[PDB]
Amino acid sequence: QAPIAAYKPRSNEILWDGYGVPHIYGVDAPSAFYGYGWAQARSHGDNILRLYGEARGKGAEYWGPDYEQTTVWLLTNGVPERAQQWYAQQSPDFRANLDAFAAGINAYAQQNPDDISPDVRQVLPVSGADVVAHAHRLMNFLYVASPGRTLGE
Amino acid sequence: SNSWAVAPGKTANGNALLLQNPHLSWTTDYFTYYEAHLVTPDFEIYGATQIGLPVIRFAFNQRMGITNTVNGMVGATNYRLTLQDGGYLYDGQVRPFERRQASYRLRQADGTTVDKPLEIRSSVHGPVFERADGTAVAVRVAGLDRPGMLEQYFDMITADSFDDYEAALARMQVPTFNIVYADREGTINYSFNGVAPKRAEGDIAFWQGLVPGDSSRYLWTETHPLDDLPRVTNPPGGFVQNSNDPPWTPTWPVTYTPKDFPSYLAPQTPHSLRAQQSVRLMSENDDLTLERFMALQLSHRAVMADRTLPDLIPAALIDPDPEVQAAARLLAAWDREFTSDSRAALLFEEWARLFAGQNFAGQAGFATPWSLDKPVSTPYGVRDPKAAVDQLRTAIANTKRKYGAIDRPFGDASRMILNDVNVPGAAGYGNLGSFRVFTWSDPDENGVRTPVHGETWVAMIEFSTPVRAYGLMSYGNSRQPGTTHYSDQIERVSRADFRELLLRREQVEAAVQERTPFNF
Repeated sequence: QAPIAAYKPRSNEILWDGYGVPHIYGVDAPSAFYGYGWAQARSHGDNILRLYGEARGKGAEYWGPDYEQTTVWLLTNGVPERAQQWYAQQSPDFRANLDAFAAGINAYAQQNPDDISPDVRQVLPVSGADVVAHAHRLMNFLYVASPGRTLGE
Repeated sequence: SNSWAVAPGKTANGNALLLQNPHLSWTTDYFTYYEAHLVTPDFEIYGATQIGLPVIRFAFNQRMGITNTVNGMVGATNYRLTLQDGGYLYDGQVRPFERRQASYRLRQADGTTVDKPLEIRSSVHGPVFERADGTAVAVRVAGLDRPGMLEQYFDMITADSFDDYEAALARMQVPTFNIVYADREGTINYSFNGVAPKRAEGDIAFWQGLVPGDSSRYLWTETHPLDDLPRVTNPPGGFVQNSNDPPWTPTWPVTYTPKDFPSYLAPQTPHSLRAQQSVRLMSENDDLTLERFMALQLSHRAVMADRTLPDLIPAALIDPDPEVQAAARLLAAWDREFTSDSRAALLFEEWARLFAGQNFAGQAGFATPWSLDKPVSTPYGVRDPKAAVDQLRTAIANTKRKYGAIDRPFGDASRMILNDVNVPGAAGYGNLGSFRVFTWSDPDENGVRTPVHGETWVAMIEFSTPVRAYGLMSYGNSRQPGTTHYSDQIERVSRADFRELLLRREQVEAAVQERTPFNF
């Protein structure tokens, strides 16, 4: 016996729960990834923008000394530049879901500049590459190759 | 940190079950989970993922779902370089480094930035860092040429069948993690996933330290394909599991052994008492229902009290110190569950800290050592009881200091507090045996402590038709200043009252509050 009928969204919308959970319906993939991007900016906007800032290797420049070691760590392993490559290397279908996700974070900021923190506004126009870069940092240089490990510290 | 998948055959209703139970810091930001549901004409996924990720890592839908646990896949190696004459000795001679001149700006404090020169040196192995003590370490990280991580998880969690799922898994774009899987079709699977350098020699502990960087003898260049890695599918046992333990007891009638793989893939160390409980909770139970499955996940047993109080207690009763004697009677009377009302638990954690190290891992102390032949019952007994009792003595002082008494109710010192919600805690350290984990912090000066790490996203799914799933997020679905969705679920977690997870339009159409139309 086959699973239950898949729902076919007829318009794009996010229906939020009583616990702050978003049900993102999109008439197509890219739309869903944008609604998703909007959702996250709405619920964790400040830290996501801070994280992306660090993944561009711009931590020391946007926020200073306390962020310098992650910066030196990320430039030395060339994470920001490799993230630019991984982004160019994505397949087109997926590069578009990624750009859609970045566009949603951005749309949320522009439409809700207040519901968003001062120190991270400078990050704001974010890009599919920023998305790829944070994931790359998280996966390879947090999980797999952590700085405490090769640095000993 | 905990993952379970059970096959129809081991269930009452005949539908596979999944447990998504990652354990991570409750505060570090990149580790924060967020739950969402994305629906499109061609796919649907529900689940949690770390903020900033465009794709859900812990997901499920009407057809399938997956979960992850840290396996610690050694995907990078750190080489100790032999510096000499401005280069590094390598094989026979001195090779000059590749030097790139980079630079970054530094925020000043007065709002200005200043340029900071940064010189990146690379040996043939990879970039070079000078540790504080002067060791020059070159890091070689595997998988840097795997651009498709996010799409891999994406094509994985939206797979139309196991066969399609494993093809995606097979691209080796996701560098670490144990990944557990389950189907409304009934297949369940456990994969020790990751990108691992093929190597000719070396125990895993060898590869985790500073490998010598003076020889091309240790410069790997290739990595293993998915089918070279430990994997289990629909085992005779009817379930798979992983609670961070090495991959040697992923199911009980085991399906392979450490001899079957390169020794650098995973360690061969003792399994957590939490890992041991994981195997027992699964193997010992049959005809599981979503409900019993969910009851089993709440397990909070002080497995280590079961391995030691038998020898410990009589030894302590013959101690001259009346208070040690009274400590042992409080311990002897304990049902050994880290429950909120328990008056012996704190006292015991404090003894275990000394007997088994500050992280409770630590096998010296046990009388009979751990063994893969009795994987779920061997670290056992107390070696030197007199020693252990002097430890109980010290521990009484500690407990008194830290909590003001040796018999304070576990749940009055252990608290879950978000914003203005302050509810009693239960369950505890994984290494003591508690399956549901809350790595309590050190106490403040009132003896109150909160969880530093542990349960975050917890979901259990029955792949019936339609799917039925329940879950909870410890720290709610947002930490943005001012949301009513940060301290939102904690008191629910304290009572283990899970919310039904809603995937059907009708259920969504009905729970709507807050609502946003968009067009992109």
